[PDB]
Amino acid sequence: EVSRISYEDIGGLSEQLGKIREMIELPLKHPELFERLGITPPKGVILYGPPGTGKTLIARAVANESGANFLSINGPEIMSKYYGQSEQKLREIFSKAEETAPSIIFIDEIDSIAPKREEVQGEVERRVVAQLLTLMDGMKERGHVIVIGATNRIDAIDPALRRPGRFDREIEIGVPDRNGRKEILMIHTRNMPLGMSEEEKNKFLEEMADYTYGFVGADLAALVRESAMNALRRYLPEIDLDKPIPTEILEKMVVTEDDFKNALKSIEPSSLREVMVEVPNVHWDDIGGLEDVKREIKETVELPLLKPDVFKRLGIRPSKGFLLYGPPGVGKTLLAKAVATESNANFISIKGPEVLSKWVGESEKAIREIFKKAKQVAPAIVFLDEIDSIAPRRGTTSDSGVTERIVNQLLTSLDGIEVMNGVVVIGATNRPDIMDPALLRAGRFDKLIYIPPPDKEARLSILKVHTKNMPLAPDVDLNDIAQRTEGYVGADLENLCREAGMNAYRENPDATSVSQKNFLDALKTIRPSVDEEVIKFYRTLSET
Amino acid sequence: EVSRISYEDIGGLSEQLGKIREMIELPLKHPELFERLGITPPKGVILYGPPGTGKTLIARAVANESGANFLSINGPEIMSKYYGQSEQKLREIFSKAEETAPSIIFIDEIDSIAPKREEVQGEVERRVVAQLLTLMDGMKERGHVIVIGATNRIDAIDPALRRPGRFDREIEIGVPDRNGRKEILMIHTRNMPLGMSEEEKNKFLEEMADYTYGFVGADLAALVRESAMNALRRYLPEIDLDKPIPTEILEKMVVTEDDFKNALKSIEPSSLREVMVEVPNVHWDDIGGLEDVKREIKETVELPLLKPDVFKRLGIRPSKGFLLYGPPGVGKTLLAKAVATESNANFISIKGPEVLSKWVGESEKAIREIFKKAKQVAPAIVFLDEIDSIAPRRGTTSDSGVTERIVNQLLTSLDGIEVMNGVVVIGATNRPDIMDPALLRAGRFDKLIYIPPPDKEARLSILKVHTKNMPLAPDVDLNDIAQRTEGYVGADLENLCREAGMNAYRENPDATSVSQKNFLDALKTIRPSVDEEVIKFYRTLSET
Ligand SMILES: Nc1ncnc2c1ncn2[C@@H]1O[C@H](COP(=O)(O)OP(=O)(O)OP(=O)(O)O)[C@@H](O)[C@H]1O
Ligand SMILES: Nc1ncnc2c1ncn2[C@@H]1O[C@H](COP(=O)(O)OP(=O)(O)OP(=O)(O)O)[C@@H](O)[C@H]1O
Ligand SMILES: Nc1ncnc2c1ncn2[C@@H]1O[C@H](COP(=O)(O)OP(=O)(O)OP(=O)(O)O)[C@@H](O)[C@H]1O
Ligand SMILES: Nc1ncnc2c1ncn2[C@@H]1O[C@H](COP(=O)(O)OP(=O)(O)OP(=O)(O)O)[C@@H](O)[C@H]1O
Repeated sequence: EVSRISYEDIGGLSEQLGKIREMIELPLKHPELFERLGITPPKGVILYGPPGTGKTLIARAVANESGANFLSINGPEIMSKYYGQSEQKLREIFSKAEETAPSIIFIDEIDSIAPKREEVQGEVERRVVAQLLTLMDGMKERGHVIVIGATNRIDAIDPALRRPGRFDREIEIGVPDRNGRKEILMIHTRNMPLGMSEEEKNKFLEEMADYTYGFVGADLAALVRESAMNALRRYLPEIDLDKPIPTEILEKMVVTEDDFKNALKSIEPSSLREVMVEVPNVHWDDIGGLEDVKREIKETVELPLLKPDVFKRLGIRPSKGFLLYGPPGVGKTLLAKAVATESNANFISIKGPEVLSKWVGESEKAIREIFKKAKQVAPAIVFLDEIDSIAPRRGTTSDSGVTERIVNQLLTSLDGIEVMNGVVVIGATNRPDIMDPALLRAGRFDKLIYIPPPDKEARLSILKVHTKNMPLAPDVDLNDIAQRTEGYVGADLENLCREAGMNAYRENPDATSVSQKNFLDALKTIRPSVDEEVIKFYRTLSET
Repeated sequence: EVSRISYEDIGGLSEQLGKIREMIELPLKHPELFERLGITPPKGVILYGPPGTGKTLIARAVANESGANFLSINGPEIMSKYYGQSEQKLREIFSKAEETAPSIIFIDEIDSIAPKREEVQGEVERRVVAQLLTLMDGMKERGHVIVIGATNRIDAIDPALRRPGRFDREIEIGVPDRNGRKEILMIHTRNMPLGMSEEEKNKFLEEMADYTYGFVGADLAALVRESAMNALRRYLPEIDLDKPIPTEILEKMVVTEDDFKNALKSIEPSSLREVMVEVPNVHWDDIGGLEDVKREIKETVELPLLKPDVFKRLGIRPSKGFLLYGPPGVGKTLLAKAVATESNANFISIKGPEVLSKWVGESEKAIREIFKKAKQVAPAIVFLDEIDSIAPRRGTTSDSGVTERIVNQLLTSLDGIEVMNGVVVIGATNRPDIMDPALLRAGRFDKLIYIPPPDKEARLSILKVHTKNMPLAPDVDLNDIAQRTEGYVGADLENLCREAGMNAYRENPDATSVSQKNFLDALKTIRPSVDEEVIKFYRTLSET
């Protein structure tokens, strides 16, 4: 096969891939670079990534990069052969490296040499562990030998291998970026046939990933397979005549971009349970009213990250974040995404149901992992929704998960975040009081920004922005409903415009421009979720 | 390699290193010192330290210290070789020592000979255990043989090895001191090239560690590696032309001190979860008002530790400590650090969220470990913040962690501390009543010092101290806001001066001197967190 694993295969790993390649090649082409400054390159390296992220693929490309002799050793077969000859085999590879040195010691998907740090007492497991530690020991500075590895679990590997002088440098490659997803799906398109250069399809492939925040590379490379198999069904019967494929019609059946759109289903993506990063596309234009908060909230979040220097000339402490509180449906979930979306900085999404929900929850650490993933990805703004559920007051809930896993965990995490650090915490919840008052302590959350319900005058703006996609009638006027009622939120009016469609649809089977009457009947169909009684609740709850 | 492991490599271990060296060398150069007085030096010794603290390194230096024949035996490879030949190998080393005696029996990172005290029943594990106990047994008084070892877990080693006559003396080296951190980072600078003697950089290196309380030595030695790798990236492309390094530009690329500042990130320090020691730099000048409390609190803490003798001439019992209670934001967290910071005595920091939070919390022992780390490090003052969370009243919380791990544990710990002992307990919490009244029993906490909210007259001082770093306007006067409102704490005014910057920034894009109006608009932006209603709460809560 003239075509072999090369860089162009990998995609979206450019920063990580670049660093790994640089370490190997700079050390590999010649030691003189590291030989002169700093220690020789660390022999062992661990590539920690979610499964099916391409780690296995990375090593081959690395091997082709400097031309060093390729070797690949796998945990599944490391101990494959019968016990007592396993150890001999492990030693043999190390012996093998010097002959072709400079060479690359290559093994992947290794849970076998270190099945568990302290849990497994098996001798076959133990013997290999020992030899490995020693081979690491048997490795010498002169040798152009590089050791590599990947694993599903970061800490699943032995802790001891962690001390430096063995596995000193580790780089973990995560899910590919939205633009990175294209590279993966783009390359496989080469074999994939579309009939034309189809830069639009390329642009189509661009959006193909955008249909979801992202997935694992492996599954993505499998997604393209779905289209082939699936799309092949339509043209498959015509060939049932005989076994040999007719040359009359040969490769004139091409997978249509719609095939993928039909292929995305049934492929059961989202095999990754790891913390994810997502950037929403919402824009302030989608935000009606609230000119004051947006203008101030923006300068609050944007200033520290975008203009840190000008913020230091004053000297006041930078903000660790702020919390949002108001009537349900004021758009908290929508606002945060806006500021986060507007800012280039990476975004992170946290859900109160999901935090208990996302993992076993036996350990609420996921949250402690959030900042770690957030800190590394900084500058970024972390978002926590329904922080109350996540951090209910301590007395109310008799559970380990509520207090032990998170509320206690939460105070510690906030201190860790730093102003220089590009991390920022934006909370939103229905009832501020429900959450532990401990979070309102000075320095944990600087200010509490209340979101007032949409004003009738603001209603005039809130309505157009949402119905812009909706076809409207020439006679129907939006401001009418605004002047009618002062009690409706944005969330209720959300469904309000929603129900209007049903009303307009109910009269006429085929869709037509909505009518003012279509709002009135629906206007009384859903009453305001916010009365003058609750407004006082927050007005008083604004102090605590 | 002419350069080999020597004392100068180690740093910050001077007391511990000195003691170990003395034990080996005094015994090693000649027995006559110990031979005449006291028993011969204990053959076995265990060096207990957090991982990556340099323990491994210590043995080599010790070996070079008296010139005794070096031998190093490691747990990873102790049992490395196939079972049934492992035991023979262990015996062989002991046999080996006499030939070159005086010699040093040297093995490190040993969990293998004693994988677990009672948990592991493996024969290979057991056989070695037995031989080890016996070799300890086979060791004889005449022999100039010294046995050493390190482990992550102190009690992880077998309990039996603990009885004297085997492993009698143990010294554990912890995290290096702030000044000690310099030694580590300083020595590696030798290979590290800066272009000049750069005593400033040395002073720069001085502060390099001060950016954080501290870390593990190993990681620190790795930190310098980050700069090399990271800093090498800027000058790395220019060499892409060919593999051989051009002699035209040779070592004219030097790591800049800013590189480290850029290197500190991404290095994921703080791999140590052990109890830590930190000394804050706060000074009373940073403390506005409260002339009475500081003057009295100082004489309360300082007197016993600094002037114990003059305190004994009276004869009254010394103080085990005292508790602080007052409105949130009165500066409790700030005051304690001040007195602790002012005093040379080492400081310890305890957080209520963190204590549940810091470890699994299944065992609240960490706290019992606190004093142990505190007692050994005395004279020092232990600090517990939000003692309520840590020690809520027993009836309110239905949890094992709250009562079993700590409140019950707490009473026992206090008795252990002694007046001669330089340990002192300074508590602070929002609500004294919330904590178990059991802590107010006589002798546990002598007095309860209430911190009154900042007085308007004191406000005049509180404001300047905080804004000293802030550029101010010639017309703007500080006392104005003081005479306006009697209800603001220090913590709220904290943000108050904070929000002022935003106000001043909001008008003018580039930062300029603040204006009186900038305070007024913000003055009403945040109302006092303490009204005349809460003051009565503490006024009455002052009795219990
Ligand atoms: N960024 C990427 N670039 C190219 N291929 C990728 C990428 N990520 C995943 N893959 C795909 O993964 C498949 C090979 O298996 P994979 O890469 O999953 O092994 P690995 O990720 O190294 O180890 P594991 O399979 O255990 O995760 C290839 O078909 C390859 O196209
Ligand atoms: N300023 C606004 N501009 C446009 N739409 C808004 C605005 N505020 C709220 N909405 C509407 O509210 C709907 C959902 O908001 P949501 O209820 O998620 O906010 P929230 O109630 O603060 O968050 P949560 O529901 O998680 O408590 C959106 O569909 C949006 O149309
Ligand atoms: N105080 C110190 N002085 C000099 N080097 C140190 C110190 N603390 C840690 N190190 C570094 O540790 C590295 C060697 O490994 P290390 O010292 O961590 O082994 P160990 O601490 O004896 O055992 P473990 O690695 O299991 O903790 C060396 O690069 C050394 O510079
Ligand atoms: N005497 C003082 N001088 C200067 N600043 C003070 C003083 N008292 C309080 N402060 C201000 O209070 C802020 C934080 O104090 P903090 O709220 O931590 O004290 P506390 O409320 O007693 O402790 P905790 O918040 O843990 O209950 C500091 O930034 C400081 O500026």
